[PDB]
Amino acid sequence: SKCRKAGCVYFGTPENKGFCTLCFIEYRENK
Amino acid sequence: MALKRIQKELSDLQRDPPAHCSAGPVGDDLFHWQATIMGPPDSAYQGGVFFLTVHFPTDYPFKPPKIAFTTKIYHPNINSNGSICLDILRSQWSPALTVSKVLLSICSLLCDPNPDDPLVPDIAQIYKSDKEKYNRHAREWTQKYAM
Amino acid sequence: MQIFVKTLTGKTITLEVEPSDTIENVKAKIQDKEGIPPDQQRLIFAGKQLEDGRTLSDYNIQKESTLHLVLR
Ligand SMILES: [Zn+2]
Repeated sequence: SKCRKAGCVYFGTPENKGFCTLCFIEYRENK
Repeated sequence: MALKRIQKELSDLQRDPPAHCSAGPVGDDLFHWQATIMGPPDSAYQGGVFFLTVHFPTDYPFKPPKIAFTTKIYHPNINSNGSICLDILRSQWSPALTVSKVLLSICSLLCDPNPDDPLVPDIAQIYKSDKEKYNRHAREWTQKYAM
Repeated sequence: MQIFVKTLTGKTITLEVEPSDTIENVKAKIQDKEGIPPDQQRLIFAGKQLEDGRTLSDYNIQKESTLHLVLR
């Protein structure tokens, strides 16, 4: 369940649309 | 076959973690692992934590894992490239040994350096000729790099 | 859910946690059990140093998982 971001070592979560927590916030702010 | 072995070892480290060493995968890839050695009490590397990198050969456990230090260390047997001069990682390897077992031996190596098989002879020369200047230099190297 | 925290002394502490808990949450939780102020804790999991501000779900810390704890 690795985070969707190419070069990311952290694990994601379905509730974060597959992103690890900080990539999600990176996604939501960019989004 | 190796995928099973690696998994088995990983289950064990969840069942009985060796107190000062921790190992596990980088991302979801089981073939590349990252591991740490807590600095041994009563050794010059005390308190410091030391990050390593372990890659399993596809024909594991028959060929030994390739283990390097990512953290810098003043040790006669560990060079600037983080290479570890240990015989159980070269010729004395046996598929009966695990990563748990090796990590402890690397820890023992910090405890009792091999002065007659020196990757960095400069440092080994100090460990014979000036035991305390070694203990002095290793401590700085633990504090700047491992704290 | 349940986890294990293993210090260098040998003793293993058992902790009740959730996947969405942060490191600050965890370092505070061991203060409740043992009494080690959060600033003096160093937590590791399976080869990776945990960074305050990230959750357990990031590091894939699940049930029965074990965190090593260095006493700074
Ligand atoms: Zn990510």
